[PDB]
Amino acid sequence: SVVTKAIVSADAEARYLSPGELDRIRGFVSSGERRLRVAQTLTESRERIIKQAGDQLFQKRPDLVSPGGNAYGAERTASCLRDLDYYLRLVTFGIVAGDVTPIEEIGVIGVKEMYRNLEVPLPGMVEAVKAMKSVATGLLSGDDSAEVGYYFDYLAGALA
Amino acid sequence: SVVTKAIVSADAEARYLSPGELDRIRGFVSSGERRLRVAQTLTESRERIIKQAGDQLFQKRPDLVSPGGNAYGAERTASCLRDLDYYLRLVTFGIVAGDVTPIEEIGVIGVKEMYRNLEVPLPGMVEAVKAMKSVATGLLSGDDSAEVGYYFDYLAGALA
Amino acid sequence: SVVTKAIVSADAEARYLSPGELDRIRGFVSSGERRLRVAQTLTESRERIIKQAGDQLFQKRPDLVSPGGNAYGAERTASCLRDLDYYLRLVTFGIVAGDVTPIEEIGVIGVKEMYRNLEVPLPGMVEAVKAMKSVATGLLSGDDSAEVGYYFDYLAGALA
Amino acid sequence: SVVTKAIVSADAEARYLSPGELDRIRGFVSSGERRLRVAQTLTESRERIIKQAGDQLFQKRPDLVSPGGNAYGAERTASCLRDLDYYLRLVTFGIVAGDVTPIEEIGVIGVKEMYRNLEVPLPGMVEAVKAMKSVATGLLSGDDSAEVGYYFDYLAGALA
Amino acid sequence: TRLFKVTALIPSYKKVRGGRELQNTYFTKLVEYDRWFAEQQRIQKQGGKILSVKMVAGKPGLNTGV
Amino acid sequence: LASRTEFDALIRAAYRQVFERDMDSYRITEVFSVLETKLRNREITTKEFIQALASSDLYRKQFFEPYPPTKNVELSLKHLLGRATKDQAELRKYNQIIATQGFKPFINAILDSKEYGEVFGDGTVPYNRYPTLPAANFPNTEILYNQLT
Amino acid sequence: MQDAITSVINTYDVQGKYFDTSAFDKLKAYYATGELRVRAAGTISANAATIIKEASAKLFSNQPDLVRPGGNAYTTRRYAACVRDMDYFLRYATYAMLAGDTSILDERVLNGLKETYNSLGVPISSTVQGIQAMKEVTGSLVGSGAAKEMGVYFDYLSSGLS
Amino acid sequence: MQDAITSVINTYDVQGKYFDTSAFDKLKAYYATGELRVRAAGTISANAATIIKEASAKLFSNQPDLVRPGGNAYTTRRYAACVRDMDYFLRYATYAMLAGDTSILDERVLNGLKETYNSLGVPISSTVQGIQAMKEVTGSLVGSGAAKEMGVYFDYLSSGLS
Amino acid sequence: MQDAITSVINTYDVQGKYFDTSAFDKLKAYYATGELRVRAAGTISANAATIIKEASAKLFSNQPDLVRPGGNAYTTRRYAACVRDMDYFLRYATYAMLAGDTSILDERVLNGLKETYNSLGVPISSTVQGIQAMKEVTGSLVGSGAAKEMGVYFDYLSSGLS
Amino acid sequence: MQDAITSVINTYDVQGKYFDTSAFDKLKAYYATGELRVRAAGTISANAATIIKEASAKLFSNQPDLVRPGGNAYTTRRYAACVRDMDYFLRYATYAMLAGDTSILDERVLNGLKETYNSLGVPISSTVQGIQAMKEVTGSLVGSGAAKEMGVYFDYLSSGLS
Ligand SMILES: CCC1=C(C)/C(=C/C2=NC(=C\c3[nH]c(/C=C4\NC(=O)[C@H](C)[C@H]4CC)c(C)c3CCC(=O)O)/C(CCC(=O)O)=C2C)NC1=O
Ligand SMILES: CCC1=C(C)/C(=C/C2=NC(=C\c3[nH]c(/C=C4\NC(=O)[C@H](C)[C@H]4CC)c(C)c3CCC(=O)O)/C(CCC(=O)O)=C2C)NC1=O
Ligand SMILES: CCC1=C(C)/C(=C/C2=NC(=C\c3[nH]c(/C=C4\NC(=O)[C@H](C)[C@H]4CC)c(C)c3CCC(=O)O)/C(CCC(=O)O)=C2C)NC1=O
Ligand SMILES: CCC1=C(C)/C(=C/C2=NC(=C\c3[nH]c(/C=C4\NC(=O)[C@H](C)[C@H]4CC)c(C)c3CCC(=O)O)/C(CCC(=O)O)=C2C)NC1=O
Ligand SMILES: CCC1=C(C)/C(=C/C2=NC(=C\c3[nH]c(/C=C4\NC(=O)[C@H](C)[C@H]4CC)c(C)c3CCC(=O)O)/C(CCC(=O)O)=C2C)NC1=O
Ligand SMILES: CCC1=C(C)/C(=C/C2=NC(=C\c3[nH]c(/C=C4\NC(=O)[C@H](C)[C@H]4CC)c(C)c3CCC(=O)O)/C(CCC(=O)O)=C2C)NC1=O
Ligand SMILES: CCC1=C(C)/C(=C/C2=NC(=C\c3[nH]c(/C=C4\NC(=O)[C@H](C)[C@H]4CC)c(C)c3CCC(=O)O)/C(CCC(=O)O)=C2C)NC1=O
Ligand SMILES: CCC1=C(C)/C(=C/C2=NC(=C\c3[nH]c(/C=C4\NC(=O)[C@H](C)[C@H]4CC)c(C)c3CCC(=O)O)/C(CCC(=O)O)=C2C)NC1=O
Ligand SMILES: CCC1=C(C)/C(=C/C2=NC(=C\c3[nH]c(/C=C4\NC(=O)[C@H](C)[C@H]4CC)c(C)c3CCC(=O)O)/C(CCC(=O)O)=C2C)NC1=O
Repeated sequence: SVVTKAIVSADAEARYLSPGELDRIRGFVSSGERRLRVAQTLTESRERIIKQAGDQLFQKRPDLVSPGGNAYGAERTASCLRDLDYYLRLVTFGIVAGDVTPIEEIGVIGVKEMYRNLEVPLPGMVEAVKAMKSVATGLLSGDDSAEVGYYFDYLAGALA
Repeated sequence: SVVTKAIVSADAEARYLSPGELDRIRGFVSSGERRLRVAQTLTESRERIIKQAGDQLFQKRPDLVSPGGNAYGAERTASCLRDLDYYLRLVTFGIVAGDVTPIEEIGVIGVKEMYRNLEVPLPGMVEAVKAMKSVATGLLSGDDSAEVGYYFDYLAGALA
Repeated sequence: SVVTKAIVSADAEARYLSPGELDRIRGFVSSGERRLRVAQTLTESRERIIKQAGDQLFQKRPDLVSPGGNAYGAERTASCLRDLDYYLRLVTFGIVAGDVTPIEEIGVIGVKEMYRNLEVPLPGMVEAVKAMKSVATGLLSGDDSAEVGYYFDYLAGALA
Repeated sequence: SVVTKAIVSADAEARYLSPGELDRIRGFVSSGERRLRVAQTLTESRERIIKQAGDQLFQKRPDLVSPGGNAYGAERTASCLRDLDYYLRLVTFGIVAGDVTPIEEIGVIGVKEMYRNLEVPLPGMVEAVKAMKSVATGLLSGDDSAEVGYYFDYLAGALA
Repeated sequence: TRLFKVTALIPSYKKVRGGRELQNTYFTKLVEYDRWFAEQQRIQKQGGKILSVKMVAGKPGLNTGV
Repeated sequence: LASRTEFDALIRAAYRQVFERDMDSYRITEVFSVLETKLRNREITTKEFIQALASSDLYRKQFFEPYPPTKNVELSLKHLLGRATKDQAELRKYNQIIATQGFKPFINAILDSKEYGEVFGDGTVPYNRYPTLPAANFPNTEILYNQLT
Repeated sequence: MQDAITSVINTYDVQGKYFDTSAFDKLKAYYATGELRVRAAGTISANAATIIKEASAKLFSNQPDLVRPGGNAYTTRRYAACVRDMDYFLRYATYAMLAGDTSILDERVLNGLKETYNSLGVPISSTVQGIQAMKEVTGSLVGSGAAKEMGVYFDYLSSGLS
Repeated sequence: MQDAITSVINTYDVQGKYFDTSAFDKLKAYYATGELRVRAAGTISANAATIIKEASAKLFSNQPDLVRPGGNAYTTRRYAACVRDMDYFLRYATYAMLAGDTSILDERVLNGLKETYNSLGVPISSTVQGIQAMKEVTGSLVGSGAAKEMGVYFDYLSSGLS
Repeated sequence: MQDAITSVINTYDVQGKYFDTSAFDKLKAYYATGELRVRAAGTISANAATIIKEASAKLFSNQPDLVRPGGNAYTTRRYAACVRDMDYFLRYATYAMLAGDTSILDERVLNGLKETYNSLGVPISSTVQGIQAMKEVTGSLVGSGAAKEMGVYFDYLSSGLS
Repeated sequence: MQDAITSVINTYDVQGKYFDTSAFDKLKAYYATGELRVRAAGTISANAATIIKEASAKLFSNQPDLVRPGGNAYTTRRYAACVRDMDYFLRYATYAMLAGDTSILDERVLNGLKETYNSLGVPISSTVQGIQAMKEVTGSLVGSGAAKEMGVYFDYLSSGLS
């Protein structure tokens, strides 16, 4: 999290946290309530978000659900929407954490090797994450939408 | 500053700035006018603070102005207040920057061996900066005085 | 000890001691009785050396026992004289050792951090050891005064 | 020499020489004169040393100057005795220096590779140095013989 | 400041090495500013000759940003 | 331009020596892309490549953050000098550096030591040294190097 | 290391569960104590040298044998080592307080510390007493509100040694 | 490296003066543009891969000989080095735009880049055209004001290379 | 490490005492024996290669299987390591005799030696008989008093290994 | 590096001649000065801190612009670098005085110092003034002959930096 990153950066220098790091932690904890409200909003509408994002992704990329596509069939489509659900949960974790760390350790480190082991096209993942970003940012106000879009953009860049 | 520290952090691992780094940059730029008017207030009132802090110093520790003291005499006392003026200017730079980085780079890195080369006792420097902190936070409002206080406490901790 | 230094230097090079180092050991072992005489002479004048050195130090630096000084008061002056007595014992140890090693691992490694934690001024320590030098070399013949002043100068440079 | 080794050892830790190290240098410069007389005696009698050492070597090892040997021939025997002259000069250098450092850094590093390129048998060199030591110690007194034979033994061990 | 570009020769005196070592004899290297005192001290200790060093990255006399 | 494959082999050996294994999942190649570019162009030597890997944030997360300073000293000595912590003096020296200046001065103190210059110089990636001296260096080093990550 | 927020995140990630009401409650609790933790950390940063001064003075006053000849803290080197250990303890307890989690304590301080002290002959009881002295001084400086929280991490460290 | 704030601090510290009215004006000018820079940087980071995609496509369409045999970008290795160089230019132009200052550009991109490219045989004019393609794509992406901001640093890179 | 002089110094430093008549007596005893110690060290150093010659010859005569194929001293490399270890023991025993104390033995030879050899299948008993072979050879060269002196440190190594 | 004895050894080795009368006279001359050099080295070691103290005070008194804003020695960092350089100059001149030869100054001081200062923009004339200041300060403490001997190496350093 923000606090953890400040602590490790201070410990790397064998010092106490600087005035800037303390201001960073104060800003993070002061805005914790709106972060929790955003995470609650995303959690409440996770099913709607996943269905709409899956529809958008399969409309923009019909080849995935066509025969020979990596997501062809009921079980593969279920696995696809399951991965989208995984990443939505990770984005909520990132919102509450204030940084993309939990996203990174849970679903970014090793992701290329995993989806390579799964014949999963990374451009498909990028398109799916962009679709889920648009659907999610639709359900939030602009000030919160920009913040959540930054986590989604980090996820898309990591999959790119 | 905040921007330089975030950029060097992101360049260390060859990436773009993370959402947390962009958030801290936004927090820094949003608070720019407040810290800048704080720098105002500390800047027009340099002389009052310097002389009051010198008075409080000499009152708390009289050995420095006593025989055998480092500030004995008129010229050494003038240089003593000159050093206080230096450090108040460094505090203003740190306030505008949002970090203490100018404070290290100009007056903290190497300060130990410099003052040791000058026969200047570091406890006296800590007393000086605490006197300056008290006088300066006297002139500021509570929120502004607090954030100026953190920079002054950092200066005191780095000095000794 | 001289023998210890010779053995350590030989061990760093993974060799036996050269005839030069063996000659050095023979010289030290031949000077041992004179070293013991000097150590006994200093040890017998323990209290006189400490008292006179404290007197000269406090007259040369009145601010140390002046209010606001680290040695202000009876018990802090007693601790000051105890520190001087420690270093006198260390100097006798160094005399019998034929080098400044025991002085170093007992009283020079970490003395900076120790006296910083004790807010004891290091310069005042330097005038204290110089006063000890004067007093102790005053009771010895010029030849023995030379080696004793050598150890006192090592101590003064190590504290400075 | 010993002074150079001490200076390098101190520069390793970036410090001035210890009182014991200065005492070591004092002992070295005290023995310098006797070392100078010993090297004077060796350099005066270099011709007889070379003649006797070469004769003793060739009688002990006739195959060197016998047909098929490396030292057979007038010019090759001259080269052999010239090598003996080099090593005697190096021994004198080492004696004045008080250490085997000049001996090694002119005639020990790469000596095996050089004599391998020259078909020169190493046991022949060892026997030459041994006979040369015998002659040199014969010409010198009892006290000088020990340290003079020290460098010859070092050289023989280097060739062996 | 923050970067020096160092060209130094480091001769060999202790031994003649079986490997080529003409990696390590004559070289030009980029060394960061706070590194250079110790680095130059090292090349001086193994007897090397410093042929040149240049400013490359930063500007001399900067008070911050170093 | 030439001997590209050998040089990439050297780069990956350096990764395996500093981080004890391949770090492809951590996208180590793109993290150190500029560093690899400089080392290809011969602007920097192998020692500075090692210094940049051992002072990296990835190295700090792998081997500095998870462990106490004593284990930090012995791990970084294994990775950068090829041996376990040698004696009490070395432990004191690196403990004091870690306590007062932190992680990066500790790494540079290891890498700027005379021992690294004598053993590895500026061109060879560090390796297990199987040290015969001093006492207990060999078994401690073997215990460290017989351990998987 | 791990803090309270990352602890909740890990707990819910292992279950593969989105955040429920209890998770949000714990997150609100940490966000509510955050400003107090930040003030305490800033105060300790300001007065760390004084804290170590007074804590060491108190410990060596209660146990004068430690700094007199024959004590484990008698020499300049061992006195500096003692003060360095106490500086460790203060800084890492401050980190653990700012994190709201004792994980950093286990993974940077306590692992192997007993073995190190037993190898060196360092008295464990006196180190624990020094940690109590740091606890008292720090609690006095940070105030009643943060003293209870800070004592939790100091007590964790003391129980880890003892 | 220097941002705008550090540049002002350095000027007024080399002159040993407190901030006058002009320095405060420059600081306000930087702070006012901060949110614009943050939004543009986030947009560029979101679309960095796409920007490099299209910029390399335009570069190799206008100059197809670069990737055909005999071109400097003809190999998987050399094409990879070309697109990686473009990645470097985009990332550091983003750094420079966010700092508001060009010291990072010449400090960590441009020192020896002309010499290195001349030694390698990299065509300077082709790299300049690629940077201009990056400029056009990024400008059409971010927005007019952010387009001008990024154009300043892209032009700095182009002028430094040529 | 530690020698006799440093041993007296440390004993009186742990007590916080200036030197007494007993301390001066011990120091005079060491200074009395210094010349004999130097002579023994010099004659050992001059003849170290010979001592190793004979000691290894006796050990491999009494225990042929060590140098027969499959023995722990069967290869040029392992035989070289064997004689190198014997030279190590001789050099450090000379160091200890010159110092007048066995602390260097524990610190720089015996520490980890038993488990070093056990992790290598080096026969510890055979190493002990090699050490007695060195003892017997050295005693005949150094003379009776220096023989009894060197025997103390050789037996110290033998007992620490056993 | 090389000392006076090693310098004679090299000058006779490169010409391949045995030590003649002149070489022995030079060696006797060096041995005669040994006690004086050792006393001077001990005195400088005792007072090195003070020499740097008051020499830097004189240098910055004669050139106050060096330590005022805009000067090369204006910061705690750059003042620290300046006094570190003066301390290294004093210690290395002391080494050279002990050795009796200026080879250590060439190998370990002047080796790259001129052009390192040129790159850093360090003012050479002020460095020369600082070296001269250390020269008078050391002379006052070491007396006549030792002051002449130190002045030789100080002037060598001044010429090398110039
Ligand atoms: C911007 C960074 C910076 C700093 C801080 C700085 C300090 C500084 N103070 C100096 C002198 C001095 N400074 C002092 C101040 C001391 N008097 C009392 O003891 C106090 C404890 C203490 C001040 C609060 C005194 C007394 C002198 C005169 C020393 C002498 O002449 O012996 C000097 C030597 C040149 C001069 O006389 O002006 C410097 C360089 N220089 C820098 O470039
Ligand atoms: C054997 C190595 C060794 C040394 C040297 C040593 C010094 C030492 N001096 C101390 C106190 C002290 N030491 C001094 C002496 C200083 N005050 C004056 O200004 C002088 C400049 C200077 C002496 C010449 C004073 C005044 C105190 C009392 C400090 C206090 O009560 O807070 C203490 C704190 C514990 C105690 O008083 O028992 C130590 C450990 N300890 C060691 O184990
Ligand atoms: C100062 C350091 C130094 C040394 C030591 C040295 C040795 C040396 N001896 C040489 C020739 C020689 N040296 C010898 C000597 C050997 N013959 C017998 O076997 C003896 C065992 C042994 C001498 C004791 C001989 C026979 C040659 C002639 C080789 C030939 O021409 O084929 C040569 C070839 C160059 C020449 O002949 O002028 C060198 C370089 N050079 C140096 O710069
Ligand atoms: C792998 C490709 C490669 C080569 C070939 C090479 C040559 C080379 N020879 C060297 C040493 C040397 N080489 C020579 C030989 C020369 N002087 C004599 O007059 C001869 C005429 C001539 C040989 C034919 C000498 C005398 C030295 C020692 C120089 C010194 O350090 O004083 C050195 C300095 C490094 C060292 O001392 O080991 C190099 C770099 N370097 C390389 O990286
Ligand atoms: C961050 C986790 C961590 C800690 C805390 C840590 C402590 C630590 N303490 C040490 C020594 C020491 N520690 C102490 C402190 C104790 N003895 C005094 O009497 C006190 C009662 C008490 C302190 C309150 C002393 C005296 C030594 C020196 C022991 C010796 O050298 O013999 C050492 C050996 C290295 C050295 O001496 O510099 C370590 C590694 N190591 C770690 O990795
Ligand atoms: C000699 C080493 C070398 C190689 C191999 C190489 C490959 C290469 N293929 C390219 C385009 C392409 N390559 C392909 C081929 C793919 N399309 C389908 O997915 C298939 C799976 C697959 C073919 C089997 C396509 C379709 C393009 C056009 C891309 C575009 O126009 O957007 C390009 C971009 C410029 C161009 O069109 O020439 C390169 C550089 N370049 C080299 O210097
Ligand atoms: C972050 C700062 C930085 C930059 C900018 C940088 C550029 C850079 N590009 C290089 C290679 C290269 N760069 C290019 C790209 C060029 N050739 C194509 O034709 C294009 C026209 C053009 C790109 C738009 C190519 C093809 C190479 C390979 C050269 C070769 O191996 O022959 C190299 C040599 C080392 C290597 O091959 O990895 C450097 C140093 N390095 C840095 O550390
Ligand atoms: C498989 C690798 C290996 C080798 C090669 C090896 C050699 C070896 N030769 C030995 C003895 C010996 N070796 C020789 C051979 C020499 N006599 C003449 O001078 C010749 C120049 C030369 C042989 C052509 C002799 C005569 C001895 C008896 C030495 C003695 O008893 O004093 C010994 C001592 C133990 C024993 O006698 O059984 C070893 C270890 N050991 C190994 O583990
Ligand atoms: C072991 C021999 C040796 C020496 C002495 C040496 C000097 C040296 N001085 C340096 C910087 C410096 N040196 C000085 C000193 C100058 N400024 C003042 O005006 C004075 C006139 C003058 C000194 C009397 C200053 C101020 C700097 C910092 C310059 C900067 O960073 O802008 C640096 C750059 C690295 C660093 O700052 O840590 C070196 C290497 N290098 C060596 O290898």
